[PDB]
Amino acid sequence: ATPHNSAQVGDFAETVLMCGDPLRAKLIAETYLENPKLVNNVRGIQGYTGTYKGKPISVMGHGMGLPSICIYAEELYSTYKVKTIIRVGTCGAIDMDIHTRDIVIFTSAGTNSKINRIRFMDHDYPATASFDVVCALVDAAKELNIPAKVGKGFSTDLFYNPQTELAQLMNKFHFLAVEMESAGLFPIADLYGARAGCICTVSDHILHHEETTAEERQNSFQNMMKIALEAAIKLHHH
Amino acid sequence: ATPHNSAQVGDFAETVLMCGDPLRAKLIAETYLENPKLVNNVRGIQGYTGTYKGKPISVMGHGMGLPSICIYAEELYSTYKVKTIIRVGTCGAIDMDIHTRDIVIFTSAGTNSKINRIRFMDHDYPATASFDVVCALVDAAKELNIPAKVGKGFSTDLFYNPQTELAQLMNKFHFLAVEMESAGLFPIADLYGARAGCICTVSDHILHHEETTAEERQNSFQNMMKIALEAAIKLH
Amino acid sequence: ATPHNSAQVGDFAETVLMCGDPLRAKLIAETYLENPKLVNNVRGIQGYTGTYKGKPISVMGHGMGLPSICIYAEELYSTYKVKTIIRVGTCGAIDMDIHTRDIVIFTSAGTNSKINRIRFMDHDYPATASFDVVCALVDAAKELNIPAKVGKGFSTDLFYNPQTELAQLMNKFHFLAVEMESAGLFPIADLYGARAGCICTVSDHILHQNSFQNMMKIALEAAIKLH
Amino acid sequence: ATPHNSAQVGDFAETVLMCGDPLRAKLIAETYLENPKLVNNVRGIQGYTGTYKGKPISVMGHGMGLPSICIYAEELYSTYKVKTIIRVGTCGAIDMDIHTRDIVIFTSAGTNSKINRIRFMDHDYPATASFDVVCALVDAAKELNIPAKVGKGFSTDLFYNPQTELAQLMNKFHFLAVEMESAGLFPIADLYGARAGCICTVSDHILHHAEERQNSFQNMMKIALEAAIKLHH
Amino acid sequence: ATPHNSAQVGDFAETVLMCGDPLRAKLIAETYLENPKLVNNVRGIQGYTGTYKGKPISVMGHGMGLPSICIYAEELYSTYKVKTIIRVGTCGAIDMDIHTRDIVIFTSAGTNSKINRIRFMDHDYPATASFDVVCALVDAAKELNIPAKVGKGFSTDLFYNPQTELAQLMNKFHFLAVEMESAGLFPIADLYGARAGCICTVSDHILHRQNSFQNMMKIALEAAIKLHHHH
Amino acid sequence: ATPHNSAQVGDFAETVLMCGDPLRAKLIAETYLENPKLVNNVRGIQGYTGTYKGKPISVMGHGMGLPSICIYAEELYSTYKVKTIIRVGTCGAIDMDIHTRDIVIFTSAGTNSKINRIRFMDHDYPATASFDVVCALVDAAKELNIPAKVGKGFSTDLFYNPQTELAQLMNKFHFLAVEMESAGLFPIADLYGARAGCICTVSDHILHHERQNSFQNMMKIALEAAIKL
Ligand SMILES: Nc1ncnc2c(CN3C[C@H](CO)[C@@H](O)C3)c[nH]c12
Ligand SMILES: Nc1ncnc2c(CN3C[C@H](CO)[C@@H](O)C3)c[nH]c12
Ligand SMILES: Nc1ncnc2c(CN3C[C@H](CO)[C@@H](O)C3)c[nH]c12
Ligand SMILES: Nc1ncnc2c(CN3C[C@H](CO)[C@@H](O)C3)c[nH]c12
Ligand SMILES: Nc1ncnc2c(CN3C[C@H](CO)[C@@H](O)C3)c[nH]c12
Ligand SMILES: Nc1ncnc2c(CN3C[C@H](CO)[C@@H](O)C3)c[nH]c12
Repeated sequence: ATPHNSAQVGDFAETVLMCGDPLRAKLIAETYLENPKLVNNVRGIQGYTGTYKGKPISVMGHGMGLPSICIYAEELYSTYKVKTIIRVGTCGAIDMDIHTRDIVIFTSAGTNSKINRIRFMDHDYPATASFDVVCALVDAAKELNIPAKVGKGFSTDLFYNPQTELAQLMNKFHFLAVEMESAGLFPIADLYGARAGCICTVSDHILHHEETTAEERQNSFQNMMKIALEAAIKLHHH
Repeated sequence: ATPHNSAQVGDFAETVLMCGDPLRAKLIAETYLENPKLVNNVRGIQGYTGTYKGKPISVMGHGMGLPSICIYAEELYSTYKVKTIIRVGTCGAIDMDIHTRDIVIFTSAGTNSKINRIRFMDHDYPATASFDVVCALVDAAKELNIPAKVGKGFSTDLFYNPQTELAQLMNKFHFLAVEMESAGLFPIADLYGARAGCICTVSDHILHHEETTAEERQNSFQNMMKIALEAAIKLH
Repeated sequence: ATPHNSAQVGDFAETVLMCGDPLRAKLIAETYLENPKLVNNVRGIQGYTGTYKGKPISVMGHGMGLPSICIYAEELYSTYKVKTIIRVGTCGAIDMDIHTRDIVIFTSAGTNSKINRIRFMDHDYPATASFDVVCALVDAAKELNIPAKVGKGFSTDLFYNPQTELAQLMNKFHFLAVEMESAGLFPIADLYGARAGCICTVSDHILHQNSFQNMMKIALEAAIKLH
Repeated sequence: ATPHNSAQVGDFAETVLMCGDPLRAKLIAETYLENPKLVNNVRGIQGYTGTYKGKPISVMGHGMGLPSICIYAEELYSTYKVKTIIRVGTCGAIDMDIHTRDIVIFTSAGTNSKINRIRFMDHDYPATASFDVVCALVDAAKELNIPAKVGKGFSTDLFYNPQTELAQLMNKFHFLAVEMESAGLFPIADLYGARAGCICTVSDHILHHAEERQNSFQNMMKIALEAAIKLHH
Repeated sequence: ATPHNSAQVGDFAETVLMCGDPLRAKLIAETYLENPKLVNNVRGIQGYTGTYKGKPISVMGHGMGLPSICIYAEELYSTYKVKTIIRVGTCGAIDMDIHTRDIVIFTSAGTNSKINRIRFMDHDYPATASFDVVCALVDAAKELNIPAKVGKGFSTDLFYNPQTELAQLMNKFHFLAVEMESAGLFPIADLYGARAGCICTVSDHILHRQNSFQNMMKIALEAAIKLHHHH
Repeated sequence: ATPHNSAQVGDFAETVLMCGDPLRAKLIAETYLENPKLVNNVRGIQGYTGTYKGKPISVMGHGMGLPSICIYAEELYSTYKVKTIIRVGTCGAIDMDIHTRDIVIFTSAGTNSKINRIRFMDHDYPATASFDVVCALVDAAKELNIPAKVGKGFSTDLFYNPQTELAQLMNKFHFLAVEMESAGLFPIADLYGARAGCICTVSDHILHHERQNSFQNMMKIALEAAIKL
């Protein structure tokens, strides 16, 4: 029904977990959902709908980077009447106390893209996560006794950033981590009167080269997924 | 000890409430604080320190506009070793459902100022309220049975905005209200690894003319004031 | 009559002197104006109207910063029918040559604010002092034998400037001094077909009564000249 | 050996065709190459290496949008020593005489992204296709007798573009077609001394209104593949 | 000695009048200067040096546009050690009451060019005429009884302006007239601790060579005499 | 017919060669054109129209910098119904391999001007030479066995560039040369559904600091290209 989505109105739960890597979405469905149906596989994006603790949930990839999340998120919010998108991703740490495997929940997301300036008369849009979503995520992590840090992210357009000075600027202002998606997501939810959040697990540090193995990874990705899901259950009221 | 402040390190409590109107800072001090002391009156700014329910609090004006609050906020965080500034202000409603006398708590603030671009290599800084402060403010509002709305603010450099289409664009995106300070406060607190938040009472609507003829005013200021004072305690 | 001004049309004279410190404002009124009256104290801003050598003059605070002066200037030119604003302030010297207590007349003011670009389709607006005013101020100083430099100012949004290299660059281009207001004032005066100028006394160097009175005398004399 | 790419140096050929759709990637490998090995499937991206009419060729997805292609392309030119990339995607037509099924070769691409201004001191970078590639793409289209239009493209950050007056502005300036990638790619080619180009098939008109596709996309593919052969020598 | 100027240090006077039409520079030389000599004609730019009432003066073309004038102004002030440049051009009128062949003296110049942003860390540089020069032009006009308006100009990069709304905006803020040079000129003078100004005869109205041109030239030349005396 | 051009419609050929120096326009018309008539000398601009190998070709100065060429170019495409403009100029080399008296043909040109952002909703316009024209100039140079380099140029607003680090930046991206005109030219051509191109002779080097015989090579190529059109 869209160029990027073969599903119809109703095929998506009104809460969707989203991540960059479509194989992670497949994994989330195969691992945590009851009765998962493939609802969208246009461009291999792996969108599934099922339940978690009896409540309807959906999981899908959004591809890497703001332009990509901006396509999917808009479609979900407008065509498929989705109410909440929680991005579950990875990130690169900025703060010196945050390490690999750590978990981060974003209040907001800076960016170097021009997308919001196009949306917002060339002024400063504050890409902000839904207050609710943050709470839900913070409480889920507490209840699950998993430590989670709370603060600003940065959505870069350039994984390989030629501005080498930028990391330390972000560390001066106590940014927590870098990903490529959240600043595209937050204003879009605002635009549709809907809600959005972002929770991330740290995959590498950008201010030193760390130790990440070839599998773990998974163990901390698992916690993030668990928090996301419990939080998703709290949102649903109403 | 600064060009804008005749107090010495220690003269301010570690938590400070600020507002545009220095006469408002006077009122807060003369009304709510116990044993208040004038600690700074350079340029008639009205800086006071006392305690609230026995807890050290300070209050001071911050002028109108990002430049002004940027001077005072930085000085306070820097020289005076302040950990938390809550801005207690007024604002112009954007959202059709927020009405005069309603109380707004900001999660963050957008802006048309250039200050954060200057601070941040020409990129997009999200001026964000400190999560702890938003919580405290929301909790205190609940506790006191005062309805309070949570969301985005816009800090304008231009009260009389020659961009007439912008009011509606802000409304398209569900901005709650407009003031002139928060977008400059929030990053400064980050800089010093301190905390900041903004609570506001609605004094006008920028999308029609509404309830200016009302006497809250003080009954709505008072509510905001008490939410702010109570939140301040809860951050100590 | 405005959210920033309890006064009525006519409560202000056609000429207003403005400064950042409202405590300075009241001192000015008291020190120079016959029968001065408080005409606005919304936000402790201290606006007074009286006369000077028989001629009507107002004085009021404008707060620090472009957004603040923009509020007050527009209202005075708009609602209050003010014809001429002269900012009588302080400034941070830039030029290697300029010294603490020196008097500076701005011909224009550059800026790092975005306000002018928002007013002017994102192009470079030259915030220029009214030429008539610069004349009145320079002649005044000549007749009074007060030395006064004439040139560019820079209105900054960031008193504590994270751009540490900007001071040398302003020196390189012979900017005379830094304040935080003029660049906002001048474009507004043009907008209303009115006049504006700024005169400063140096208080500090960003690189390396006496003057206060001289500045006041200069401004007040110039105000007579522009009738 | 990169976080987006499990392959080692040499696993990719010197010439790499790229598209947005990693399923279209897979399909090209299966359809056009002999003995296609899968060399990278990190994030489902479908990187294949085989040969076509003898010479070595690779094919991989690049996701949608500048930030995505910038990741892959840099990695390809940098780690995997790739010499030539030809993007073989789709596009939204702008010009009034460009229709669905029609095939466009881009000389350059403009953009509303800020990427290039970040690379190029906040000035204007002309994201230009490599002169070789464009010739080759055109030469091939003549040889294979395929009608192909040459000119400017536009790479957008914003598929659902809130600036609705931009489409006509691009018509005014005779921009052929919109996609989301070339503006990112080309400057990177430049940066590593390498070469890039773009051929696209029209999937929609942005100024008005499943099987060709397998005719015009079929045609596009032949032009690209034949051009690749001319370039690897 | 420069890529755009065959002359050597000393060949130009400390005061130089510049216009954009090189054919005009030749006429000015003939019409006003005693013993004018060709000093530079790289690119047909018609550079001349003579005296006017016994005080040394030069006149050169500067071509149209900010990039051109920036080249010529920087060379004069650095290589040729010029102290004062006065642009004596034409301009299209903006203000409703400024009419064809009126005389405008610019206090400053707005611009749609990025040049001053590039020079000044992407902030607002106010391309301001040197106060002395402005004063010398004003006084001269009063001395000669020539009415002359005073206020801001705008230097465009786009003679044919695709931003059709821009003229009316400029009118809103009381810009007097448009040219294509002064915004380049002013900041360069400042860079070299020198002086610049611009005087303009209105040739057209964007909203709605012996008389006005003669008058502009006298004011520019009489002002050139006042400057030089201090210093 | 215009503030800068005295000629009427018909006076210019469909193809015009344009340079910065009017003394070169003059020297080109005298040398390569048969029966050159001076069609426009407003502001000393030196506009001629003749024939070459039996075909109408004009030649005119365009001044220095984008603002100037943007006036002339838009008048020629607009009032004079010109179809093709080939700029034949000088340029300072950027790439460490390119040298004095080399001949660069521009595919496209970057700029530090604001002119294209004004024209283009504050986005990035690729000032691209017309593909036909680049072919023609490339083909013509084979024929005459003259080495021609092909790629990106850069039009600066500032000959004396206070951005001292820019030169290397351009080298890091293998920009061949800097001039001051092509970035203005190309989008006007597009705007008028017309064609433009640009070819230069290298007069200086901006990173590691005749005329004639390289200028002849340049002139021959451009004229030869003009024929193929
Ligand atoms: N170093 C670094 N930079 C930017 N982003 C990330 C991320 C987060 N996501 C990974 C994907 C790109 O590798 C993109 O979706 C953001 C992990 N480490 C990162
Ligand atoms: N309409 C409108 N615009 C900008 N700001 C405000 C405010 C908040 N503050 C009041 C002061 C200006 O009136 C300034 O401190 C912002 C209330 N209504 C406003
Ligand atoms: N160093 C420095 N920077 C910016 N401005 C000033 C001023 C002028 N006014 C003083 C107020 C702040 O100290 C501000 O309104 C401008 C004096 N020294 C200054
Ligand atoms: N209308 C429109 N806009 C932007 N791009 C395209 C494309 C080309 N690609 C398809 C993907 C978006 O659907 C993106 O990778 C570019 C076809 N039609 C498009
Ligand atoms: N309408 C209009 N626009 C921009 N500039 C001018 C000028 C001033 N000079 C004329 C030259 C262009 O014709 C240029 O050098 C500036 C006169 N009328 C003008
Ligand atoms: N170093 C350098 N910078 C900018 N441009 C050029 C040119 C090319 N043209 C010569 C004229 C400036 O001297 C201008 O038309 C561009 C040769 N060398 C140049």
